Amino acid sequence: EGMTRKDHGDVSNQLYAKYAIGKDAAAMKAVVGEEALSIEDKLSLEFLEKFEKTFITQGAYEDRTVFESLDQAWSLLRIYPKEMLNRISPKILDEFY
Amino acid sequence: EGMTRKDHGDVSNQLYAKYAIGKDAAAMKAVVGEEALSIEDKLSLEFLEKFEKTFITQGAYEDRTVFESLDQAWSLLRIYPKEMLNRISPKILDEFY
Amino acid sequence: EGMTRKDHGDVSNQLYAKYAIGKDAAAMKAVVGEEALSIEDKLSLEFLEKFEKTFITQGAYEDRTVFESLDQAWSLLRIYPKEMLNRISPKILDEFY
Amino acid sequence: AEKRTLIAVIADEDTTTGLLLAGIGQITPETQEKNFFVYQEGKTTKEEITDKFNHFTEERDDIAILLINQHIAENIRARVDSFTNAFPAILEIPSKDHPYDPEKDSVLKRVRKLF
Amino acid sequence: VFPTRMTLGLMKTKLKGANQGYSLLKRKSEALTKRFRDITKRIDDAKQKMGRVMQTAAFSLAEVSYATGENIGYQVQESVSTARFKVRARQENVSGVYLSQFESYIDPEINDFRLTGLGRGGQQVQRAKEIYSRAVETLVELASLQTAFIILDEVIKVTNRRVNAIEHVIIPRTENTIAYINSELDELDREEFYRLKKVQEKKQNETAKL
Amino acid sequence: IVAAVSPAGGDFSDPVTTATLGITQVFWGLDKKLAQRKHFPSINTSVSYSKYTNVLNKFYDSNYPEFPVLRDRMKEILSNAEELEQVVQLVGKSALSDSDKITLDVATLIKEDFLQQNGYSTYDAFCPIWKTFDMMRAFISYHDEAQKAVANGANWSKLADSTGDVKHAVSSSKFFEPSRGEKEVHGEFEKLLSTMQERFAESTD
Amino acid sequence: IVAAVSPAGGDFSDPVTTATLGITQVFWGLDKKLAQRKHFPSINTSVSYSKYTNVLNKFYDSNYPEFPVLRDRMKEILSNAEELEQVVQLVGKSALSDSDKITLDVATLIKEDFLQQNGYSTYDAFCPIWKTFDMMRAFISYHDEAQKAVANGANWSKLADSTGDVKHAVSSSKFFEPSRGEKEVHGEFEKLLSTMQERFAESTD
Amino acid sequence: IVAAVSPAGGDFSDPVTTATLGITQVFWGLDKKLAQRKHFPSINTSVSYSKYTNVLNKFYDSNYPEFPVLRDRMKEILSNAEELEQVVQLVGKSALSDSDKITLDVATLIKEDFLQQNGYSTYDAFCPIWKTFDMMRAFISYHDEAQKAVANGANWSKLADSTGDVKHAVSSSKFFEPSRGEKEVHGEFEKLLSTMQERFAESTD
Repeated sequence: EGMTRKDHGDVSNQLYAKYAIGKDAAAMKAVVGEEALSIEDKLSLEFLEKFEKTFITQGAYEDRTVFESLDQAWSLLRIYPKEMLNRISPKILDEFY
Repeated sequence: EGMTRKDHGDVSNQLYAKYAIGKDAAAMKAVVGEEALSIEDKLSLEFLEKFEKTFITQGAYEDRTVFESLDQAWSLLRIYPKEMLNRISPKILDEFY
Repeated sequence: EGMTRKDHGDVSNQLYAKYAIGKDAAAMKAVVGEEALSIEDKLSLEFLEKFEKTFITQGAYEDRTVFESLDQAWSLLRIYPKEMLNRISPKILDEFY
Repeated sequence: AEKRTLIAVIADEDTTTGLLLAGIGQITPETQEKNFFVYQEGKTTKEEITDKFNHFTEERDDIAILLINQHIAENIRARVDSFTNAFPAILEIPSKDHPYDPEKDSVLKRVRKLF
Repeated sequence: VFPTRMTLGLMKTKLKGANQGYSLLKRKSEALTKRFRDITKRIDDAKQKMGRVMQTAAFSLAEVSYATGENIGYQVQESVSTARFKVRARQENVSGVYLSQFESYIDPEINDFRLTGLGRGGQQVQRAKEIYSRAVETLVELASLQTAFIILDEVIKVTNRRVNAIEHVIIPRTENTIAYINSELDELDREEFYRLKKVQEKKQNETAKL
Repeated sequence: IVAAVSPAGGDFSDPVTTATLGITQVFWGLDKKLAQRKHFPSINTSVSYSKYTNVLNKFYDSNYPEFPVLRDRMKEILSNAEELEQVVQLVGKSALSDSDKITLDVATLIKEDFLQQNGYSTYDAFCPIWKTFDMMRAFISYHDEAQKAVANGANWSKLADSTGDVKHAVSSSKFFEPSRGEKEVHGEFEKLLSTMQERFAESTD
Repeated sequence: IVAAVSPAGGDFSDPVTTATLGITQVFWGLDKKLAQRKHFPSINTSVSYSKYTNVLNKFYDSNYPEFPVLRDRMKEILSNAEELEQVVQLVGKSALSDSDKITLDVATLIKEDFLQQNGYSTYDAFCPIWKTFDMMRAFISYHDEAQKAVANGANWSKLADSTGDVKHAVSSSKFFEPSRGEKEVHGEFEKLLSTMQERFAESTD
Repeated sequence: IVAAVSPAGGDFSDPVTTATLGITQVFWGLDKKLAQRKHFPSINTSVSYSKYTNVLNKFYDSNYPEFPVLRDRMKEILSNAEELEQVVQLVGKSALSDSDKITLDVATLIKEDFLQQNGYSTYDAFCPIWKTFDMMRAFISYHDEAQKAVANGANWSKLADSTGDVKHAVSSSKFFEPSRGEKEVHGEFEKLLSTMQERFAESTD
């Protein structure tokens, strides 16, 4: 703390877990098709697409700050209800989704 | 004879063949779907479950006589009528069905 | 060229192509039937059969010259019209068909 | 094979009666219930159509083709779309006093995505 | 996990299975999709056809009702309790799938009622009834394609799932397995030789030495 | 020399099996899975060849048997069966034509009667070569009729009902003995060829 | 002795894992697929055993828990879940009962809530025997009640939607310390049983 | 150094090939189907890459060519074309419209003009840096203006028939002399730009 959030690690756990789920949901989209998919997969499908072109796309002479990355994470991660966001504690979660 | 039946060889043959088909059908259910399956295959799926949970399930201290074990084998075999069983010589079949 | 005609290289393109399409088309016949089978593939289904049973089936001491071999080739392709042998020059095809 | 013989209707009065002159639906004599439902536009409730649809698809196991006026299918839209079976076949036809719109037809909606 | 020695013969044939499956079911799909497109176009046209002819007959009946006096159509609906046009269903194999089809039979149970005769007003209902029977019978025959069309609609979704399912999950799983066990298998044959050769060199050296 | 083999190297292309299959002249298959399920001695039709077949069959040909002609058609039925087997697994049974169903159906008859071998010597497990030709003659005479019916119009299902009695007999061929018809072939098999023809004429019409 | 090892061949087929496994009495696997979803320590029923389990569960039974029965069921629910999942992936979920979804659904809650326990606090890192009992008890109870609910009338979607917040209430129990309630059993888990029963009536309705 | 490699042990994942792809900066594939069609080298846009491209496009841009902008667009068109065909199979033509239809058509003209060669002419085997620049300039100019024209109201078939003479003349630029506007400079391309503007008026109206 004082350079990182303690939430920094916690935020990472949402980002990694959702990415995976999303990646699985895209695998089912390819096979079954959207109509077949349930509501949970659709959200996750959406998360995956946003993750690729915004998070992991940045410039090559472009710096980032750790604070700044987490604020970008919160918006992108914000595509799920509180039931589904549960890889971070209700205190930190209530503030920021 | 006198401690085991003459049907004994025949009885083993029947269990393998159905148990084998049942297994093969369960795999096709998984990939392609139930468009591949047929009515005969339903008997077989049903036969796998009856075999596993009755024949193979027993005690660690629950001993049996050989005559009982052949009597229970028969019980499972009752679900296919005589005309779909052909792993026994028909002569023997009429006695014990 | 002098003891083999010029048509050998051209004819080989057509026989190879049809033969390929022909393997696939037979598998398709089995499923679809002949009530919804494609026309191009219907001629190729019959083509697979003749290619085996006369161009590949021969006697023990049956000997055939190269000129002869070439003629048989055209006979199998003769069933298809020109519009399904489009990978060959109209001059050569008009002579050899 | 044969298990369905009747052609049923959900339509406005002039449409239904005419279909009956042509000789396609009937009333069962043992239940005292029609295998057609008359409807008049703006005048008869959205709810009754929804029941009658259930009577025809799921309680009648003898209706071969359920014909339905486009304007009318549009009132109970969920009910027509959600039924994806061919048993009965659902045949949406342009309603009297309206032209042919291809998207008031449940089977065509489904057709557009995945050929 | 995966077998230590020789999954490769099996995995070879698994690889073959997968691959044939994808080709054939894509052909089956290809035939269903090709037929479906054609049927979709027939249907769009036919809907307009049915609507126009049905309505012309609708308008003729409506005028008739008004002129005769009273709402005739309530009377007709009760009185009618049998049907002329019924269908007997038959199975037709189109594109390896079994569909339900309908064939109309016209029963002569009813042909005139007790409301198509009234005297003068009755002659009007009669002229109307005849336009409706001719128009409707055509509509019943066109409706037959619908039943099959809906079953086609269902089957294309299933069949598409399968071509994509063999493609993504099965084939690359089969690639990953076959490679890992091939490399292990080869490693056994080569290391075996290397251990034996390394020991031989020693045994040979000793004998030369003593 | 009849020589048994088995793997011994943990491989399916093992040094014992490979070098022996080269020097051998008759190769008749056998699958472990079928043998356990009851079909011993088992045989794999696509993993077999015999170089001596050509002269030997011609020997059986001269003595009475029509033998060469039958042998080629038995393998053929079984070849198509493998191709069919993959479609049957995947798509299902609901797509195959009338001809294809038969191929599987006559294949069943051969699998039942030849591949299975009931007893040491009980159930007449001993078949002489002439009896074997007669067992085969009954199935392929049935196949050609069966192929003609569907082609001349007759549903697979309809054709199966109508065949009935002659089909049960050919199914029952293995319990019978040739020592009570002639001495090496059965009078019962000779009678079977007449019955086939008669059945066929009724059933087609 | 509790001893970690690893692969050396990128498998569990390598000499190292297999030899140490030969000797062992407790086996706790490794699942790369679960690890991605953020689960640690990641195990599965199919890759783990303890030969001590029988005697151990009886011991745990004495202290208060329903532990023997729940462990039998714990295995079954995850093993049935795996087989079903293969058909959903390949074929679809639309060719499969609402009921088969239910097994997967309850199973998922167990997957996040148990498996991930790597903790971000001592409260999410510690789980006494009583607390471990409690979270398992509420999930099995949910399953049993849910299958009834849908069966007498109630769609899938409606059931999923309704239980909603309750699914979460168990999810969050790990984050909260076990020194709370009566002892080491939360008042939140105690209430959770009543909330469950109150929920089945509404879902059913 | 351009080195050829084939499969060695029949696996193209073996150490030899795999070691060399890591070192390489340039890859240009070979495919049996593409080779039969007379496209040599038999490349598309994913069986091939160059990481030398960056420095190289910079080098050529200096010489006079508008090269970097045009090359990127070449890659994009091939990638898209492939992708719209898959949609036509699974989704259908409902996701197809004329804007997409022009995209397929530009890629076809690019394949024929660039990818296909075999040395039919002497001018089909040496084409300067400036000539290559000029071919890609016609096709991208056709693309953008065809799309504009169908948006102000036109159809694919109508665009195709109308472009016609120019479309034919630019495909045939490889058979045509590269000394037409001097010695490296081709005059036909310089006269294409103006024709294209008058043409766009014919296609729209």
